[PDB]
Amino acid sequence: KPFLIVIVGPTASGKTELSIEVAKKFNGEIISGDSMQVYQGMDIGTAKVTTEEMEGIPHYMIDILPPDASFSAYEFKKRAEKYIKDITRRGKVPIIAGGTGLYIQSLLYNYAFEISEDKMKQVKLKLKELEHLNNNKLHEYLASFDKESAKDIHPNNRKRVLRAIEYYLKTKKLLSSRKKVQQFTENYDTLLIGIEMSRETLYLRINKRVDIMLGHGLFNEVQHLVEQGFEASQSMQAIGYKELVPVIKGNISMENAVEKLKQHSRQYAKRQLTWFKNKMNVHWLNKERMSLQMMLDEITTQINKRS
Repeated sequence: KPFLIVIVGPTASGKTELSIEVAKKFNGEIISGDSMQVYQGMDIGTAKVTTEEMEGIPHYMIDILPPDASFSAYEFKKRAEKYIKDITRRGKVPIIAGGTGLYIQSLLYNYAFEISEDKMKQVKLKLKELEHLNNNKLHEYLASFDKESAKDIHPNNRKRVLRAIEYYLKTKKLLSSRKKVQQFTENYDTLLIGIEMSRETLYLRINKRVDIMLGHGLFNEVQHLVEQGFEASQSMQAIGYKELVPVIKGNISMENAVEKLKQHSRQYAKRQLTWFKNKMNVHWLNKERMSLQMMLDEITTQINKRS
C-alpha cells in the first residue's frame, strides 16, 4: 500500500500551515480535501490558501471547477486516487490537507458506510461513572461485550479500553469489528493526524474567524457570485454564502445573519470533530498545547518509523 499523510482539523486550525511544513520537510505535494476550495471565485468564504502562502508546494483540487459545477465525495475520490498515484510515481509524498469525514473515509476505505445528542449524555455520564472502576474491573466490563477487543488490549492501557467501551455504548455494536473491516478495506498506509482543541477555544476562534472574513470582503465576494447568477447552485448553499444571500436582498439584517453564520460554523466544526472521533482512528495533536513546529516534530517522529 502507498504511503499517504492525512491532516484533518477545523478551519484555520493550522492544518493548512502544518501540511506545507510537512511538505517542505519531506518534499511532498498537497491534495486539497476541502469540498469547497474546488470552486473558483469562492476563495474567502472557504479559507482558500493563496498561491503565495503555498510557499512553492504544489496544491491540487483547488479552483478546478466553476461555481455551478457539481462535486461529491466520490468525485473527490476518483480525482484524488489518480493524484495520489501520480505523486508517489514521481518519488514524492502524497499529502491530503483538510476534508470531511465522508470525503476522507470514502478515500481511505473501500466499504460502504452506515449519533443522537441524548446518547452523548448517557454515554458520557456512564463513562464518568466508570472512572471509579480500577484498571482490571473496567477491563472485565469491556470483555463482557467485545471479547476480541479486551483480548488483545492489555488492562493497563485504559485509554484504548475506554475507546472501545465508549464506541460500544454509543453505536451499541462491535468495536473490534470496525477495526477489522477498516484494516482490510484500507487503500493506503495512512498516517491520519488531526488537530484538536477544547470546545471553548474552538468556538471562540471560529467567532473570530468569521469576523475576519467579513473584514476581508466576504460579503463583497458573495455579491460578485450572486450577481453572476451563480445563485441556486449547490456551492452557494455552503455555510458562509447561504446566510449572506438573504441579506443581499434585504430580507434579513446583517447582524442577525452574521449571528447565524457564526452559529452554523460552530455547529459544523463540532459535527466534524465528533465524526473524526467516533469513526476514525486519528492521531490527535492538541493545538492548545503544541505549536506549528512542535506538531511538525510529532509527525516527524511518526514518519521516522514508516521508513
